[PDB]
Amino acid sequence: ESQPDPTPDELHKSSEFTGTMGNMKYLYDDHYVSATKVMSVDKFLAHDLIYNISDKKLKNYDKVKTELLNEDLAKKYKDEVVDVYGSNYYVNCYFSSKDNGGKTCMYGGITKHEGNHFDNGNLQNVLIRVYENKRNTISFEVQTDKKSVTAQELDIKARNFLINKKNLYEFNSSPYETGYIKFIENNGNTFWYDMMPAPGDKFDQSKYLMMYNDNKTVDSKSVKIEVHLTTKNG
Ligand SMILES: [Zn+2]
Repeated sequence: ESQPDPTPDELHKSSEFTGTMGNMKYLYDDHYVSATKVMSVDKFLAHDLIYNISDKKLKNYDKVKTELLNEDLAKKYKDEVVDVYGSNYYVNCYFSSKDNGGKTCMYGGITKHEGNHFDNGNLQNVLIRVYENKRNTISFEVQTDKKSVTAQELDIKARNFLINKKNLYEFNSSPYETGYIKFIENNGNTFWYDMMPAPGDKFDQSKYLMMYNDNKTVDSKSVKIEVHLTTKNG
């Protein structure tokens, strides 16, 4: 059932990352694709869905392709009226089955619209407890209008806050060596994501965001979230 917590040696270390940390910051700093009540209009590969979603802010795209874990998930949502929320990227983002208004890519981030909102039309607050060197230092709430929300949406909102409040990610590096965000569902199931880039000198945005392809959702009203960081080394 539950994924065991991170073993000490498996967590990505920022001291072992030689690329530009600002490329990780870019994915969570007031950065996200949003849409309500849309239906896919095309596909590229068997596991992805393309939607007509325009960029309200910077006007950088009008088409969004989201890749999912497998063909089953893609077929499930293909003709569904859904809402979308996720982190997009442009580097190594391609369409055209031959030759197939900007375009952008993402992973998962989709939920059915019908029956997924609160009866009184209010927003649900989700508590995020932050731990620094095993000590709970601060806690803050993020908001969502979805009863069943993708873990991706909550993670993004959490990191956006931490970037501003705790300088989670900066241009060169991070004041933290290690970091992971853990979700705890009211059924006892737990899972986590490594918040640091893979070792090396070149951050691969597409490959990192791929972890959201399972389109994992949680109950916003009951889920618990813990962010565990370490400055550990120094
Ligand atoms: Zn909706």
